[PDB]
Amino acid sequence: ELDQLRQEAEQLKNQIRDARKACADATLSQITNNIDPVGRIQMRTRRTLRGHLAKIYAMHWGTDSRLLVSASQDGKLIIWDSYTTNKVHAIPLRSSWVMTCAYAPSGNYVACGGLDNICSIYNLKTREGNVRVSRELAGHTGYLSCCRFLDDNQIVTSSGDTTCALWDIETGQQTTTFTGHTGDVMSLSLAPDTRLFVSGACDASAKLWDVREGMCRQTFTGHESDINAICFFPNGNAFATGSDDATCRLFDLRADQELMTYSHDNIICGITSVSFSKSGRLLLAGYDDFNCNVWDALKADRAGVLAGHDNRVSCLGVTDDGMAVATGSWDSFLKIWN
Amino acid sequence: SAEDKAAVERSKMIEKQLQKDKQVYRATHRLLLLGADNSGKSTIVKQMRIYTSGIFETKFQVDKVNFHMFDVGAQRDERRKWIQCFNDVTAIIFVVDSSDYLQEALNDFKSIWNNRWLRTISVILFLNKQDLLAEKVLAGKSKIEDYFPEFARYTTPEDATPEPGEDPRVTRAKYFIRDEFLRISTASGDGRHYCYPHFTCSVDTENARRIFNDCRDIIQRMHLRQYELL
Amino acid sequence: QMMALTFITYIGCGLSSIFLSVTLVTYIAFEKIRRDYPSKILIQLCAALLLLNLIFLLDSWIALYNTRGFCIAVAVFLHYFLLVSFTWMGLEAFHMYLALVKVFNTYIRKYILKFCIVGWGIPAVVVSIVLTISPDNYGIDFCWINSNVVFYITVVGYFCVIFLLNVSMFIVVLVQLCRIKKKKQLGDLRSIAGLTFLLGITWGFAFFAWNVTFMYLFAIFNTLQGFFIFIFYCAAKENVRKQWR
Amino acid sequence: VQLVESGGGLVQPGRKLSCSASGFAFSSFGMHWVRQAPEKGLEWVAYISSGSGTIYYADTVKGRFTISRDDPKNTLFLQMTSLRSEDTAMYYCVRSIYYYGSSPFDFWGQGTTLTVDIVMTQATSSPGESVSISCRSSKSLLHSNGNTYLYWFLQRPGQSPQLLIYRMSNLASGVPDRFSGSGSGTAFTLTISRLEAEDVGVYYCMQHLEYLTFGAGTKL
Amino acid sequence: QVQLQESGGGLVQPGGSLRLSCAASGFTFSNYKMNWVRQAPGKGLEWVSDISQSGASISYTGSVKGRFTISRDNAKNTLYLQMNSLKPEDTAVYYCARCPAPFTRDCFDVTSTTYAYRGQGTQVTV
Amino acid sequence: ISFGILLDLSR
Amino acid sequence: SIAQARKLVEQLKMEANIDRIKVSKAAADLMAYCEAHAKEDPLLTPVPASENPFR
Repeated sequence: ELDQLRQEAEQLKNQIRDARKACADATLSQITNNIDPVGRIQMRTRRTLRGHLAKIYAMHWGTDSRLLVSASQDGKLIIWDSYTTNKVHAIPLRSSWVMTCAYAPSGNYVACGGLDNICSIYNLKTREGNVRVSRELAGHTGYLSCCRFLDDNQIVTSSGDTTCALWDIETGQQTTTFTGHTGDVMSLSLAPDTRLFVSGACDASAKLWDVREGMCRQTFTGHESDINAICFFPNGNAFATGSDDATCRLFDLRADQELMTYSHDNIICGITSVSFSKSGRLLLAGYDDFNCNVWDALKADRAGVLAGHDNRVSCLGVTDDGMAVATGSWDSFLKIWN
Repeated sequence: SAEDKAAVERSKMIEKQLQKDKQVYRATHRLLLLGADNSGKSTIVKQMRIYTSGIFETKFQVDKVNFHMFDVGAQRDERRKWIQCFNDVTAIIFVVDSSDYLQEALNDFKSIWNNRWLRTISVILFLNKQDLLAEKVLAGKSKIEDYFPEFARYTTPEDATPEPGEDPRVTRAKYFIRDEFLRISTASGDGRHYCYPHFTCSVDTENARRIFNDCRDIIQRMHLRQYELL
Repeated sequence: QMMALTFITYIGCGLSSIFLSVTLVTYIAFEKIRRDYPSKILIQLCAALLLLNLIFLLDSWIALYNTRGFCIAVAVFLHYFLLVSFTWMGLEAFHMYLALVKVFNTYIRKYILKFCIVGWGIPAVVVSIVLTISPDNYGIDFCWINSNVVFYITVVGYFCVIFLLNVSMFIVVLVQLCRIKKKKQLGDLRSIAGLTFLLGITWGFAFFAWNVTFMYLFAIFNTLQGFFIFIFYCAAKENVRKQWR
Repeated sequence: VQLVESGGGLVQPGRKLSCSASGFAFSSFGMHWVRQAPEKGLEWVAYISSGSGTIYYADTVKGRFTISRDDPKNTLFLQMTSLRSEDTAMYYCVRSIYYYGSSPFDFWGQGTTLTVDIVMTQATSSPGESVSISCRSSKSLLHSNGNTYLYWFLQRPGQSPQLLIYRMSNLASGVPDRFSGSGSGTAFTLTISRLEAEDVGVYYCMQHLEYLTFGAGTKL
Repeated sequence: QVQLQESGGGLVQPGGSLRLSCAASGFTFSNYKMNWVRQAPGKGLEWVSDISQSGASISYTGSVKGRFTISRDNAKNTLYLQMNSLKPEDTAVYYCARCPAPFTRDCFDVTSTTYAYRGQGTQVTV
Repeated sequence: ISFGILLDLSR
Repeated sequence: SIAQARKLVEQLKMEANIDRIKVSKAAADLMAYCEAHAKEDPLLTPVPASENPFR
């Protein structure tokens, strides 16, 4: 019977709700008040990455923190040597609409995923000079919205069909499928302990999944709209999501509930992108009002304004040494921020 | 350095290639084909191609002008997040089964028209299966007054263009569905973006022309908005 | 009659220079305005107008204290800048050709710079072929072309060409907005009123003055053409005011 | 990826060298010409860039050598007007590409036996022993970008050399993990953790601050 | 957590009066546009009505354009749907299709077969 | 002088 | 669908079975990680151009 299991699920959701309430003896906004703020950060543009043809819908940085992959909706994937503003490996795509790109932690591989239901993996460091196809990771019934490379031969891909998928790039078939969500799934991030990832979707619930165990560990229903943005806290023990509701929220992993809200009454525009600069003392939440707002994620106030775009910021990422912030936007440009 | 110099020159090379592909991007006018899994969304593809993949690129060159038209099949029924990938297109071709009763397509049009990112994107609107509409409202088996009570107080407008040999009830019905879409069109986006309602069948070969003659006015309208002339 | 008329040109061009230097600053420094080609072509048209007004006024400051070496340069820079203003309005109408008549395939690789080599380069080479046949074409109350034949062939005939492609395109934009408003679905004076100055349609007020009141209308409108571009194309667009505040 | 060139042959003292390439996108590669004289360390000749943009020479072959590509036909020519006694050398084209983390000079052409600045000098003219190969520069090679530009090369007796270490931040693809480069700006030591069979070759070094000396090499 | 508990439905005669409440939890109800969408047997999801964040912008489907009325209290965190007269053909379950984004006038995906922000459904049987 | 020196149609 | 309900309740049964640390001891790790990485953060203080590779 459908209704008795539905009522059991609602009662168990209430059990999770008052278990989260029972472990919320004092919230993080209450206990972090003696610490001084960072202040008005006059973070500015260092590098303006011009040359993308259409709206830059996603990007990723690297562990070398000098090369960044950027996917814009023209049908071109551009690696950017950010220290010298060089267009490394701009390559024509099978699909004009690419919605995501990741950069391999070693640096060999990138992941063109978009409308085509294909995460085509492209090997940058080939003996060839054209960045040829490793293989097209096909098999999804929804748009590829985010990807994150586990290793050279292993990737998790966020897809717009309620399913994430851990793949196997040496074989081309899905190693495991993460089917717990009810809405199409936008955003992805891997922890420093890379075997444990977290993924946000359009049902206001980001879930923490296991790569090796293969399915869901934790569920977070703290938002109230469609999660475009997710990233771990840089210890791999918490994670922040941003959505369409003009309210970023930071969740824990050792706790099952929300740590903080990030919502200025003046922000009536949603969030597309978040990233972290080796610390949760500073969180970047690219918004829909064409500029990025820096929230101090221990005092929940607007620490900074990145007003350097004439269109919406669709992808913001911090270098893995914390050096820079590249915000690619719908103006076809990435601004690099320090 | 010199590998910094050679990397800057290689990047100049990348751009040289980006400009040669920006010739075939900026002179290419992107179309987003949408429907409600009942219109002639597929047969339009099967007629202007001859003149598990989630996007279909159809490359048709009309009046020696290239057009990439993007059919969204093999995607899920949720729209709101892959629709944001198409706010730099020239047009969204909303194809509607004007004979199938329609309001679901009217809410789809309400969503596309009043999307915060597509509010600069003007919709080419294809009232397709006008032959099925003509064999539906002349038969009288299914009426629109049941599905729309403002059709009872609707009269055909004086700027309407009826076909030679077309029945007045067919013209009144088809322009009522057009005016149903233009209640949405003339509500939020007045001159920012402007709808293009025309009438389509599965037989007419004028569809690529009707796309060209509309996208002409579309990019003229955004060019005039660039001077704020609209 | 003479001195009152010249008064508007000075006051008009003073106000135009004051409200056009700030226009060039708020366009070059604020990058977000010049994403589209009409803003960039309008920046280089406003640069043509600023270096027409400032040199034009300058050509009048050294009119009282005239040195032959200086007159020829000022007369030529006033001629060069008059023809780059005319050629940028002709290329403005040609941008409206590639945007509104030859509507598709509007991309040309480095469009603004290949319009820079025509809007400035073609006036540079026609001033150069004025100079290679006679350097005495510039000199003398004010330093203008002192060669009636050259003036007609280079200033006027050339201006007429810029006018016979400018009112061949002004009527195109007016009939396109007429088509737009006549396509009434379910049954702006500032825009056209700034378009008549940005394409130099009032620069053809000298044709109707070929009469004494059209001298006043011609001078009054072209001395404030940059001012009207500021108040109809810089102060009127909401994105420029958004970058201002 | 394969490079083969047919240019070299008998030539009276006082010819074009097509370097037909295959297996890669030739239009995007810096293509060098490097000539090693018989019983001598390879010396660099010329370099044409990706898309034929920037062209450099060894400041001794500028007035008499010229280089060009043909990219749809996927080949390259080195037109060589004057041949003195210096050019009695076997020519090799090192394939190379320049970006961050790139591998320039990784694969070299098979060769054409032709018969008619910063100065690198090695510390040695000529099992499993952990040997360190030394190399000396005339100036500091640590640039302000953070990359110390030296390129190591291992040549078997009788086939083309290959890249060992690029810029001493990472190692190449075809090299094993036994090689490790280190240096401070003048002294430059490449160490082998486990010397193996077929690892015997001549060791060259290169700088990329300015334009490209190699050194005589260390035979093993 | 977005939970949309509908109240109402049950066995009534065609033409009767039946308010259709919707207890909304987990979101600020005043900041969101709201929808009502039905699922009839043998059909897909079919939209009923859309109302804005305020009470100004109100739209209906033409099946219920004359016979349905919709109310909304922002302070009570509850969506309402007062049904005046019922036809036989809407013998469905009304899913409160909450709108995907706030402060926006477009309501995508409320008629999707698997959409997130709908209720658990109450069958309005006539 | 006035602006109308430039385009003196008759001159 | 009832199969989606069975899958959701089987996933959701272990969701309450996890060990959740209270915020005063789980979000105190965030202070522990930020104060261990405040000096290693290159974007809190304005980093001068000598070791900043971006201008």
